[PDB]
Amino acid sequence: SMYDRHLTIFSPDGNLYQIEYAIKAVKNTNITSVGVKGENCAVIISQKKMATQYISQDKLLDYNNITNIYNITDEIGCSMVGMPGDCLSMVYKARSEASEFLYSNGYNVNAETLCRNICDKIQVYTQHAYMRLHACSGMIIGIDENNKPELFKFDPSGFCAGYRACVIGNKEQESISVLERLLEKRKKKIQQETIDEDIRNTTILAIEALQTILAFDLKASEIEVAIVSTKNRNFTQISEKEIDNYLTYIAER
Amino acid sequence: ARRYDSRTTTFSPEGRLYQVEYALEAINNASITIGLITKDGVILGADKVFISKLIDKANNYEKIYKIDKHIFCGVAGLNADANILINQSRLYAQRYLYNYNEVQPVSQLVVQICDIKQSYTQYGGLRPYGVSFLIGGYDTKDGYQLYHTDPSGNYSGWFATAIGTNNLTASSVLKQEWKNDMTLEEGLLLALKTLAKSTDTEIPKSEKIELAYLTNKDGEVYQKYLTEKEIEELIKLYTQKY
Amino acid sequence: TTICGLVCQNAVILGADTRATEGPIVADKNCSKLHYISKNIWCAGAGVAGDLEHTTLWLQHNVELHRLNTNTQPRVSMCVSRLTQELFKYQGYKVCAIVLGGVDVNGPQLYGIHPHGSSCLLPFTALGSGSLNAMAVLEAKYRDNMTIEEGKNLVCEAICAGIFNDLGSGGNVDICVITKDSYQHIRPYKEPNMRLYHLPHPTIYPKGTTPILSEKIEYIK
Amino acid sequence: GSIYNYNGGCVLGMSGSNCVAIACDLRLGANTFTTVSTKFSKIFKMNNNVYVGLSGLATDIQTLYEILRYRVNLYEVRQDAEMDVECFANMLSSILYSNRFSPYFVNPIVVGFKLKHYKVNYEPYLTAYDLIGAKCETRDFVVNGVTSEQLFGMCESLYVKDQDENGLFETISQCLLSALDRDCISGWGAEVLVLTPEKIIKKKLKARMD
Amino acid sequence: TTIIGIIYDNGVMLACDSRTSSGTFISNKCSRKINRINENLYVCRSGASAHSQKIIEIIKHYCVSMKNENRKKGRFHEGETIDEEIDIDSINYLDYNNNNDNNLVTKNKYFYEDKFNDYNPLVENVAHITKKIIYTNNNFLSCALIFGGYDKIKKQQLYAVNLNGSIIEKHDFAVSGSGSIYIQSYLQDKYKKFMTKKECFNLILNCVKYAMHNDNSSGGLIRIVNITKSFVEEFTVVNTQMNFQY
Amino acid sequence: SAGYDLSVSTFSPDGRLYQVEYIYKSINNNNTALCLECKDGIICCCINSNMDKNKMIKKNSYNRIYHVNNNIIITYSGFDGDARNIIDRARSEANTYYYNFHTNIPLHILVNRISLYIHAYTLYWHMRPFAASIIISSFNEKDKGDIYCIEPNGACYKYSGIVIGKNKEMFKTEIEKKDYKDINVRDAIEDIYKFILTSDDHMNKNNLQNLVNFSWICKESSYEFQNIHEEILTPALNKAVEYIEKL
Amino acid sequence: MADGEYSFSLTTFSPTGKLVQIEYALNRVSSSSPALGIRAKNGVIIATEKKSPNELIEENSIFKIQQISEHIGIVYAGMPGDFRVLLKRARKEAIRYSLQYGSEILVKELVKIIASIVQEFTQTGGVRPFGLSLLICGVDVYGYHLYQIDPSGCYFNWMATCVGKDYQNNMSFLEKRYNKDIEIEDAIHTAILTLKESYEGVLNEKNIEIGVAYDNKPFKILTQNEIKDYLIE
Ligand SMILES: O=C(NC1CCCC1)[C@@H]1CCCCOc2cccc(c2)C[C@H](N2CCCC2=O)C(=O)N[C@@H](CCN2CCOCC2)C(=O)N1
Repeated sequence: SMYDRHLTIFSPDGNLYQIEYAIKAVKNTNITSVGVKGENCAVIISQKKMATQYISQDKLLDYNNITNIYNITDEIGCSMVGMPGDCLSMVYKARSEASEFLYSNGYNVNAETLCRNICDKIQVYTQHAYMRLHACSGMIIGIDENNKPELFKFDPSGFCAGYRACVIGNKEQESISVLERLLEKRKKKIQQETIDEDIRNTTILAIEALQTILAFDLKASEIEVAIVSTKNRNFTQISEKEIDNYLTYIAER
Repeated sequence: ARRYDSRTTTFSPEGRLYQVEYALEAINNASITIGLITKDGVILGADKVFISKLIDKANNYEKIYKIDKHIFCGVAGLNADANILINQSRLYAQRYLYNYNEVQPVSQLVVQICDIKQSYTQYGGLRPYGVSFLIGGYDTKDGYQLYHTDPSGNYSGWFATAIGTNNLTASSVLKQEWKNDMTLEEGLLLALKTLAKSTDTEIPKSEKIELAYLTNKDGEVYQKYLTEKEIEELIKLYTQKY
Repeated sequence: TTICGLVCQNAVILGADTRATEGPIVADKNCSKLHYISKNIWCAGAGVAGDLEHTTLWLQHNVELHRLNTNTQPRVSMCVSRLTQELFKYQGYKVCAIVLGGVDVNGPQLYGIHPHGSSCLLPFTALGSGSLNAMAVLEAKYRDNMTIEEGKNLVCEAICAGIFNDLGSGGNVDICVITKDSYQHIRPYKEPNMRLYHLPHPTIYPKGTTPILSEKIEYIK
Repeated sequence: GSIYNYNGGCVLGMSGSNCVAIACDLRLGANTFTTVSTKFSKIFKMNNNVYVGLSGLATDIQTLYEILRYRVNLYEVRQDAEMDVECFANMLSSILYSNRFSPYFVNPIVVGFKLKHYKVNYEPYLTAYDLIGAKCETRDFVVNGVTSEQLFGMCESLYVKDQDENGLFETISQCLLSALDRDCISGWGAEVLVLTPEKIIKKKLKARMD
Repeated sequence: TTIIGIIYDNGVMLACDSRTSSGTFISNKCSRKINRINENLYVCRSGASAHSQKIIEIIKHYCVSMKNENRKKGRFHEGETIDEEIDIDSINYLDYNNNNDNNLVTKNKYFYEDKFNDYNPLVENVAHITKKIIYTNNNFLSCALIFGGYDKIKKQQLYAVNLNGSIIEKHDFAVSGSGSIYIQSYLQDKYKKFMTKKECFNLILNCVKYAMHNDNSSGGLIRIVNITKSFVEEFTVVNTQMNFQY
Repeated sequence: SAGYDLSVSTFSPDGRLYQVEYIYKSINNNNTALCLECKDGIICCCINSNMDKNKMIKKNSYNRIYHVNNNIIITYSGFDGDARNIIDRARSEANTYYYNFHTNIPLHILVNRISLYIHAYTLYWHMRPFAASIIISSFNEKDKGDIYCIEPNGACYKYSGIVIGKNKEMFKTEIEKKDYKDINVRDAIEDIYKFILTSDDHMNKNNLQNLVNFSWICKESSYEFQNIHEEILTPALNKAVEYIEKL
Repeated sequence: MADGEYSFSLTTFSPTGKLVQIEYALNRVSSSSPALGIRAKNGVIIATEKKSPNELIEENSIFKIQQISEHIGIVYAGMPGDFRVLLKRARKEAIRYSLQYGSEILVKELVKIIASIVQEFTQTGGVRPFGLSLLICGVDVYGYHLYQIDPSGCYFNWMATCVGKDYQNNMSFLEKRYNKDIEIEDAIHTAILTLKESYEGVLNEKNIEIGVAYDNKPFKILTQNEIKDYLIE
């Protein structure tokens, strides 16, 4: 019919164009996030940038409040890219899902299951016509019950998967090429790492990847970096000073 | 959101219900289903739609279904809608048995399922069921019975009838050949004849035929779903007799 | 009833008698009181028989559902949370006193769950009408870091104390050993009770001794 | 307690070799001492391999039998096969428990054959229930009803393993009759059904009528 | 059951016996009546075991929700830079038990992850949501709780949630359970403001010991939790017997 | 457009939600509201210049500045009814927070809850989205000022000074010249009157008194909500007016 | 929304009698990565193509072959979120049956229940049909079964079948070399060969998932190494 691109119903070729348009809406925000997995840790790096939306960035804006990284629980955090209302909504949905899991089962949900439950929530928006799609794509990290890091990514279509490294942003084929090169370069070394060495290398890889993707010099004040490891399983950001030190090391090499 | 409503349960300028007409077109586009009453029981026959030689053709009847011990139906139309309504009618028969401690008369069961269909045509904003039923059975009140239902919730009793594609040819064959006191064998041979002539051929093929009948013998009502072997035997008898 | 469990080296061991009573009458002489929740989680049940059967079945099936949906090894803590919440919801009217044991990422664990919904993590415990006798034996003889054979012997001795000192207990001794990699359900493990006296010949009534009024034969298929 | 004395009645199941038997008294009591019927069977055929004996409150007996017949008929029409006796036993347990707090005042037994399809082997199957669905799987005998203690004594004393159909009939009939003769509120006839994979034999015993 | 809380100069100490009984029978010899709600927030349980356990589980869930909602967006503290240990082994030494069980962990200490108290729920908030839960169902629920914790606003605090769902804040000490009635005046006479860690520990231990001596419903062992601004310390005392010269 | 702008629950093929943009246009056409952080407080001002031709309105009767717990300022630009709805929800959330926890709802949690409430009206095909943007702000000695602005799309951002509604760009240009974190609220009053005289061409020195709402939370008011007294607004108005008429 | 006047069918009849939304869901399936199942003498195999978009993705994180219960497995061709929802529902129905009757759910009963659930979404108001097809394989007392479920809610009983991309050509390839008296190893080889003939390029242990149920054993998803051995020849 004339409205097959208005609702979540199949078009003649089998597509649900509303899902495609929600994904494009995510892409329109011009926000880039990168998650990278180590051997005993995981990192997420995002721009501390307001999503390109109707309103613009004022010089009286408090730039410290601008963020795309959230804690879901003490041990699980995420990056939510897309429409800020939808991103906040998904953050709250994920927090409530994690809390309900904990109460029902007496132990904390791991990142994989939380991602899958979130995507089961999103599928309902994809099938019921009266609800708008949440223009939001996310990355979720945590340390699973075997002390292994997890990196999972969901998008508006309700599809999720685990990754060695991932990028949400405008470009993702070339981001994938950059990340694959960085990962193989890191993997070709045979010397064993310490926990601290592994965390340092993972964070440097995340920063250098975001930089090689965005194609300009990252300033420590305009990006955010969050980590989870077996040394510190809490999902914690790192200071602007440590980000700056990582950047000075990256530049001088 | 009203702009997306297709208004299924709304009269047309000629007092017609378009969704029901289209459901009837779909039923008319389904494979032939026939039924006829002998003095030995009700016969239901159907042509199977070919999909692949890899379908499992053992104990897999997809157009004739048991509703109760004394009731069984043939389907013409959308098979999933039919599955829904068949589940409902099995429930209805068992509910009647629970409430009254006796098996449900056939006409009451047909009325209940047809009420479901009519309700979908009158209330709500959903599309109707795209299925026609040939319901046959036995009960002490009315003996052997055979009924035909359509998406509008209509029904009517028949001594012989056909639904689905090319029902005109099969109905004419039945009108010419059906008699008031036939034996089970004669009924089965006539069912094979009308199935063969509606499918545009002369000798029918066992692979494409579903045949079942329902007899009240010695006081027990018993349903027989003929296998490919029994149908092959009957096909040989038919090719002898014609 | 006498059920008991203890923790030993990298294993949990459960034990139970097999009597079910309907008043002062023994209704079932060989009822099973050890219930499979998952490959690494078992439980023993005392209280109302129907409540135990249906609560443990519900728990087992929900645990399997959870395992399938998460693809992770079931946790004993999850069983504790689910069971205690259910029992609390029924304010003790679901009479289920359960010894729950299993092995997971947090090692071997054992819980004593009570019908009102309380739980307690313990190295050993006993529940049921015979729990006082079994607890006497366990308190006398329990030790940390017992071997599995020693734990099996102690569990059997405790269940036997319950069997021989409590009228509500009896029958055989059933045991399950739950480790990280598998379980071992032994049923029966002890068989300490059998019929002593038998008549020298079993009474066989001659054919036709019972008078009948009518008879009808009805063949099948 | 006294609710079960209102009507009276009892049921008994026993197995032999490739045979199984189910028996019941035929009385319908009222007010614990008035006999109003002498043809009130407690035995019900679910399918050819599954029988249920329902003792207790007659209204609940009839109601539960109707529920079970509804469920079995739906299951078997949907599946296009006879319900296995163990599935039926578990289903009966679940139905009884679903009324855990306002239960049906019934004391069921299930008797039948567990089919082990290779040829087919017919293994006798016996189960006794309480009113909230607790189950007792057994190989020799099952009892239920207000006459339970007498039936338990008779069975413990007289049951003989691996009896043929005639020996099974004599044993179960003697157990039932002796037990009934000591009960004020049960008796007034006995029906005995002896099951084999090939045939069912239904007998009415010349029993006491006081 | 005996549960006690005492505020001292640098923290708040929570102590408890460990006996759970059903009548005269001791169903659990060593229960755990002092439960962590948050890294710096503990509750001492009294009353019916099922009631207090299920209440505390609900409250832990609520506390996780509150804590994660308290998290502000951004980075903070880009510069902000953030006592005599109890001789527990000597408290727990007994002549007739010396190396009889060498492997015995009687102490534990951990540091707060939320160093600046940026997101940890206020003690008062958690205590009040608990009071709300108990009061809404005070026709059925019978359990008395003591909350102890440290937050950056009011520092170390004690809140008594009494039976029927009332809440009172205590600034010196709080006592609950059938055993505390016996040590009421002992504690009143021996308590002083701004006690040291050592004085508070000795006092709370002696209070529990006297209560266990006098109350049959109390017994087992003694669990003591000490909550400071930076760390939490937990001790187990197994030397509970009381020796009278007379 | 192209048929994709009739519902708030249909994304356009370029990924945009047009009903939300139309609401933004409505808000930008509506009256002006601003909040400004100063050294010892925050100052909020609403310019009701759309009502300049409404001569019979009771003097100073239309006020767009409300408060939540006597210590949080909440104002808006957009539909009055929708804003009242959102303010009722804000107060309801504050009541619920106090009931649950016995402490006042923190500003940032309240902002998140309000933004989620607003965002929920952009999700369904049968609900009109709110046509209003909200300013929510507080101030206390230790934390200084916190100013949040919530958009109709449900996005909340934090500012040191914010202007919504009509002529907001010129007001922002005037506001950004001086660092008000080192100026006192009283001194900021005259600056704000000057900005109003310049930016809003519908406002003159005759209707400045009856068309402007002023409130603050500052040290002078014990960090609790208060409408600025006319005995403070009068000298500032006169000074701004004479200074402007000079040039 | 989900109630009131706003609950009307989105799938309706066309003049010719067709329900075009079901046809469009079918097209969506026919554009998806191929899946197939084979019923052998003493087991049933379901196999699928799992082509990793990038070297970054974790293959184990995506399994197109899932277990519903012991002895029952499922694979799909089509939209993965729909599959997740239906798989959760199938597990729920399996345990509901297991709680009522104690034993494991019979494959036919599960298939009928799931087909009815699928059918509801072609008639109930305010929703689209599911955009996928399912293959359900299993073993019970009544033998080995391989069932397909279509977006419309119709179900078919198969000796062997393929869904998804160019499934007509795959079907011809599979029907050229299927007999009812094959063995488990021959069936696995045939499934792999069919997928090879469909897949464009070179297959490997990472491009395919396989699940088996044979010789009255619990359903099992072949690991990478087992598939590698099957691919050595
Ligand atoms: O041994 C038992 N538990 C162990 C055995 C295994 C698991 C642990 C208890 C021991 C005593 C508990 C009785 O408190 C009840 C409270 C409420 C309801 C009922 C009982 C129900 C019912 N009542 C109550 C009186 C009339 C009647 O019938 C009844 O007594 N059930 C008997 C088992 C019944 N039979 C089922 C099939 O055959 C085996 C036994 C029963 O639960 N016993």
